[PDB]
Amino acid sequence: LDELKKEVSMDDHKLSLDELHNKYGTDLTRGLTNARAKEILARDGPNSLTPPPTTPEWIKFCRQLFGGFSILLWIGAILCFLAYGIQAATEDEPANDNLYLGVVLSTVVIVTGCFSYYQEAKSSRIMDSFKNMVPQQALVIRDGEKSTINAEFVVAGDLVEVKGGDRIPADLRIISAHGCKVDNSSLTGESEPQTRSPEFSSENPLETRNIAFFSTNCVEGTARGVVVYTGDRTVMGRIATLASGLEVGRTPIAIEIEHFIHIITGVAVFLGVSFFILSLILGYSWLEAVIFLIGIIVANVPEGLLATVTVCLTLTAKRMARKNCLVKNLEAVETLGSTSTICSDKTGTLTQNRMTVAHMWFDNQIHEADTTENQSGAAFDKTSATWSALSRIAALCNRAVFQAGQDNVPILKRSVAGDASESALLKCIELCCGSVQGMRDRNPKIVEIPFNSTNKYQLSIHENEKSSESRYLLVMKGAPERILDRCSTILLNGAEEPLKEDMKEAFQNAYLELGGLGERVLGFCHFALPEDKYNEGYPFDADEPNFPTTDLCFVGLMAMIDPPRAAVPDAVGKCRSAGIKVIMVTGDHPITAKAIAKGVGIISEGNETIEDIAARLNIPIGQVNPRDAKACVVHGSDLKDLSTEVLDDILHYHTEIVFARTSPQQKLIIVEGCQRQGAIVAVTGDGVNDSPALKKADIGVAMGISGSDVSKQAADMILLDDNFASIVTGVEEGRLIFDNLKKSIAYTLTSNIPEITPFLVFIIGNVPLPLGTVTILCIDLGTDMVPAISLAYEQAESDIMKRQPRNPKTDKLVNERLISMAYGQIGMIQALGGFFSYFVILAENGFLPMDLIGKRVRWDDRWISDVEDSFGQQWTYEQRKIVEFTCHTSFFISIVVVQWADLIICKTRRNSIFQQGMKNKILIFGLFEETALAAFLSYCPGTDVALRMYPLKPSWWFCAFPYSLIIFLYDEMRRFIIRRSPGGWVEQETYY
Amino acid sequence: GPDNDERFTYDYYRLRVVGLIVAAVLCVIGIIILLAGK
Amino acid sequence: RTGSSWFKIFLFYLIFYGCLAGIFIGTIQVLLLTLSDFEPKYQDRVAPPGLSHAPYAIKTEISFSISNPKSYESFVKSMHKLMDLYNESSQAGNSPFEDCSDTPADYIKRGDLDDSQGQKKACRFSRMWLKNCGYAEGKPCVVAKLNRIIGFYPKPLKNTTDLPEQLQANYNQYVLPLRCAAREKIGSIEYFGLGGYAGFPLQYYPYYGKRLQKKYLQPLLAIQFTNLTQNMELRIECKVYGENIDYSEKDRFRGRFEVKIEVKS
Ligand SMILES: C[C@@H]1O[C@@H](O[C@H]2C[C@@H](O)[C@]3(CO)[C@H]4[C@H](O)C[C@]5(C)[C@@H](C6=CC(=O)OC6)CC[C@]5(O)[C@@H]4CC[C@]3(O)C2)[C@H](O)[C@H](O)[C@H]1O
Ligand SMILES: CC(C)CCC[C@@H](C)[C@H]1CC[C@H]2[C@@H]3CC=C4C[C@@H](O)CC[C@]4(C)[C@H]3CC[C@]12C
Ligand SMILES: [K+]
Ligand SMILES: [K+]
Ligand SMILES: [K+]
Ligand SMILES: [Mg+2]
Repeated sequence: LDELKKEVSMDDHKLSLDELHNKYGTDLTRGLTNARAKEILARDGPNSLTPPPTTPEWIKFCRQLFGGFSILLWIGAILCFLAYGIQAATEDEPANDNLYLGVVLSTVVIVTGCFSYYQEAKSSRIMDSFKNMVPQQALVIRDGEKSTINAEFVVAGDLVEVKGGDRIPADLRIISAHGCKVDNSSLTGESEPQTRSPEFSSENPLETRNIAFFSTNCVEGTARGVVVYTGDRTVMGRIATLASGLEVGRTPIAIEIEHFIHIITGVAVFLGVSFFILSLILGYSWLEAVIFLIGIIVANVPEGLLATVTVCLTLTAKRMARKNCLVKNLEAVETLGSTSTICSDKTGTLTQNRMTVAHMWFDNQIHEADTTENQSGAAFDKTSATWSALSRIAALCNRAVFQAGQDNVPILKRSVAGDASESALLKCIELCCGSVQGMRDRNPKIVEIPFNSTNKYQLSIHENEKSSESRYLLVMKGAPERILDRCSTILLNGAEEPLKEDMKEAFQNAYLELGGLGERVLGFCHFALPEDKYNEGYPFDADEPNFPTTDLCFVGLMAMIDPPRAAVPDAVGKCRSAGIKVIMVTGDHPITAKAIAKGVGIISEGNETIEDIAARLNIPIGQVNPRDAKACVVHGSDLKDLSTEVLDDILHYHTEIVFARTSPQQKLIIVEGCQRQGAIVAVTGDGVNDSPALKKADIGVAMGISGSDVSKQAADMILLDDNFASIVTGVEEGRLIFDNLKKSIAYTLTSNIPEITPFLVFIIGNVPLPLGTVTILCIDLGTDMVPAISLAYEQAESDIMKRQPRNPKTDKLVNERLISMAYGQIGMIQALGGFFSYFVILAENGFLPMDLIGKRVRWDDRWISDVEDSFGQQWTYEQRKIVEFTCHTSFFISIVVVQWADLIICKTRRNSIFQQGMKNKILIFGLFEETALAAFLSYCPGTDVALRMYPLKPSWWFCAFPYSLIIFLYDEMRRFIIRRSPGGWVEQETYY
Repeated sequence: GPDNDERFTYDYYRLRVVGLIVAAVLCVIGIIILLAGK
Repeated sequence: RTGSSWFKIFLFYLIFYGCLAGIFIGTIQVLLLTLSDFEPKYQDRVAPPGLSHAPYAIKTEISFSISNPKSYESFVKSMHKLMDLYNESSQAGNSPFEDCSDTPADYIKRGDLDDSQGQKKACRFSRMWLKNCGYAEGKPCVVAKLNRIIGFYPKPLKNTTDLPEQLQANYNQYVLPLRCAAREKIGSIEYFGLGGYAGFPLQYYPYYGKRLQKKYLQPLLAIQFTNLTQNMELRIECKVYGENIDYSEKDRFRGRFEVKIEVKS
């Protein structure tokens, strides 16, 4: 299916033009016939990309409607209708009791559906972004005359004409071209224009000059070519299909949740049935022992937990938006924190995508310019008289211009008209010498020889600003070897000087070093023309050297590179300390790749590739032991020949990896290779060639500004400001919230216990029901909510960037250590706190605890309206019931009181509340508002019928207090243990 | 004496009053703390 | 799931859940200390008394066949379960019982709610005072009683304005009046009480509570419905009156019954 597309393309640039027409039943000069064009259309189909098998709107919502607790809640609703059915038939009990009870349960899911239909949304417009890149019309030749047609109507065989400005309508074989340059960033991620000529130039179809690709745009010139491939069959058409049609898959956080639902179900059904067999041994039929099993659902199923995890996810995402970091998926909030390996594209991701001047060589000295955006580095030189002579050539022997109307925007960001290298020089001088226009005015250009292909140099002649001269200056630049082949003298610190073979080598040194930095190098020289041979109105000839072009004063060297973004090197450093592996994956050339690798720290000082060793040692590479090399740099052309197992080993065996000159399918393979190992991988990229990789990563991050629309569609996150340092932040957030989610699970689950125990002891002890269905929902969908949510604003209990990535297989979000803590221990102290308030209310109304055993049958007997208490008094049905519901109400309140404690202790997993403090204002807000809700439900008139919640005497409020404080102490005690003895016991039994 | 009828009364009305008042205050206070910065 | 460490778990809970039961009990036993043996801390939940009766009403109903003896063996059970309590064989010696005014008299204070004196003495009540009431196999007999409340002096309304049973042999001072009603007048009410009246005698109050008065006996009021209607569901509401007596729209037993009698045969 998609495996064929992972293989690289196979072609026919090697064929002659004639052979090609031969193969496509086409004429080179006339083109196809209108008849044969139409025929060949219905044959192959449209010049159009075929959209992917989308997943409908209905099924997107309905798959969430069984999101674990969902289904289980239907079982309740449906079985609470087993109540309203047997009731409203045989024993018509007129009420909304079990009807409205059953109802809530189900519609708890429907409205909740929008929270997991918020967690698992998908912005999948890859193919539509690709489709945008096919022009609406094409210029073909049919029957020897040219006409524009719907680009879909283009077929293999016919003659297409493209010119500067337009888009390559299909894959073409260049048969004719005039000064044609093209933009192949869609394939390489590199934007510098590439020539198209009819002569084949490399055995590699993606490298040869006689093939022009769909999804690229003719940048200048004119060309004609024969359509070799249409629609889905084009190089990038295949990339679209590959990128569009990949299987997204489950995120870590999603898998952590699914795994938690299993543990949850696992105990819901162990106890659920365990209190069918125990109820049976006590004298209950398959009408009573069955109703209890299904009974013990709610109590075990956290109805509020979905909503919490979601608002938590959502609330975290909102913060990251506030840091210029857009998240398209809720699940993507976490993945950055579970990430073991990052596969980063180079150009426009790690780097600025902007040929910047990096180094200069003059005064027999290497200099280094500041290459950063906001120019955070320092000043290199201004004193030298040489510097200015150089500066002068850089500004004058230069034809680039800043596009109209940008004084607002900073230099290095403003768009320039001109080739990369000339823009670099322009931006350099404008920056550290004021207006270049200023110079070009003070020194009018009179004639120039524009950079030839053959000359390999560009010169100009200028009227000198200097009034005391106003004579003629010659300025030239080009290939550093060629500029030296035309020099006699050297402007050293102001004064010329013979070009002694001594300097002819200090230059040759500089040239080879800068060249090794992976930087592009230019030579610079000038000549103060002899006024004698050149009058004030002397004529010059740019056609035939009417003037000297030999024996000139060499002034300096300038070297430029597409430099790293400012915070990238550091961002890389931070990830590596977080124990994250950073792999460069670039379509760019290896020299350049490797140089940046070193520059941003992907390759660290001292590390070596086999080739480095062999060169140092002056031995063959066959004789170097591969394991001595920790770094590698793999060309795509080599990667192509390797089996997946061979990639796996390269992956296993190296710490500092650079895959260069990789195709889009190759970036995908690497990722797949990485995942095959088990890792969670973040792809960071910005081009249409990163699409398959971004779309395969566990999390794809795209660049906001420079990012192509395709990268943006394929990603899960957008860095809106192109700030790579955001990546570090993202991982830190994903780590923080993973933790703080545990805390919220712990907090929520704990109150499960005090909600379950009452119904059990109700059956086991034959006592009146201490807490009711309605009461529990007020805890779960009411009072525990803001507390639970508020745990997401918890901080780190340590430097979490300092720790390794979690092992996703071993380090679960919900482990046994959390269940034993929420259930076995804390929730247990919570149940007693509740049961106490129970015994208090009854005992104070005349029912001492001893007499409570065995009573429920009299108590719930509706026909007895004279139940005798412990003191001898007699109680009607409603009377005693009002007392019980008051118990329901104070039990409810007991939980809140002890959820106070659980909140403060779930605030930390290791630290003392005395170390972490109480700066979380959202949490504190939780306590107040939670208590305010409970007081409301208690004291608000009407809530004694709408919810069977009764008013509590002030004394009732303090029953649980000793139990709330014991929780605080118990846990504060226990973590004090944890810290003291890191190694063993309390930690391995109870540490989350 | 035979007129002990307070022994079967409780001012639930005033309780319900003071309960709601307190609830409203706690409610407000919570805001004041949350909105310490927004 | 561990090994050679479970002993570190079992032993843990043994004396942790131990410590916790120990504390939980610890707090019940303190609470228990701060309550009277004789009187509950709150009584505003029994606040006005409810009225309850002997015929165990299935669902506030007593439908039964006259042409069948065991068509009502049930109700008779609860009747005798209740009546067996008012035996004169039981009430023996001047202790702990007292012969009281054969005619409704006033309250009887017996000191304080202390054990400074032994068991506070209790008035007698002959079930013979319930003349006429197997019971009524037709046109049944129903026994009423007032739910016991410690220190509750039921106060009959004083004759000042209009009153339903308008001043009819009104014992204003010493009887808590019970009237039964349903328009729809198809019954025949009769009331077997103490001294003959249709109320409760104030000479049984205040109730002193079980711990200070076990074997105390509260009054009764037999109500016979020798009506002239048959084979239909009849809805009659017996109700008590007084200053200290109030009724509720939810507690349909708060100082009153609601019986669905049907002598179907
Ligand atoms: C012994 C039994 O007691 C009485 O009923 C009891 C069982 C059952 O009927 C219900 C209502 O259906 C149960 C229901 O089943 C299970 C619950 C949902 C359960 C939960 C578990 C959970 O996970 O969340 C909540 C706790 C209480 C619960 O909310 C209700 C509470 C009212 C009750 O009425 C109580 C009747 O008198 C009956 O006739 C007699 O058989
Ligand atoms: C109503 C009464 C009987 C409830 C008491 C339930 C007790 C016995 C249950 C409920 C929760 C349970 C604990 C919670 C989870 C764990 C962690 C697990 O890895 C081993 C068992 C252990 C440590 C459990 C032991 C038994 C336990 C303490
Ligand atoms: K629950
Ligand atoms: K993805
Ligand atoms: K819960
Ligand atoms: Mg890029």
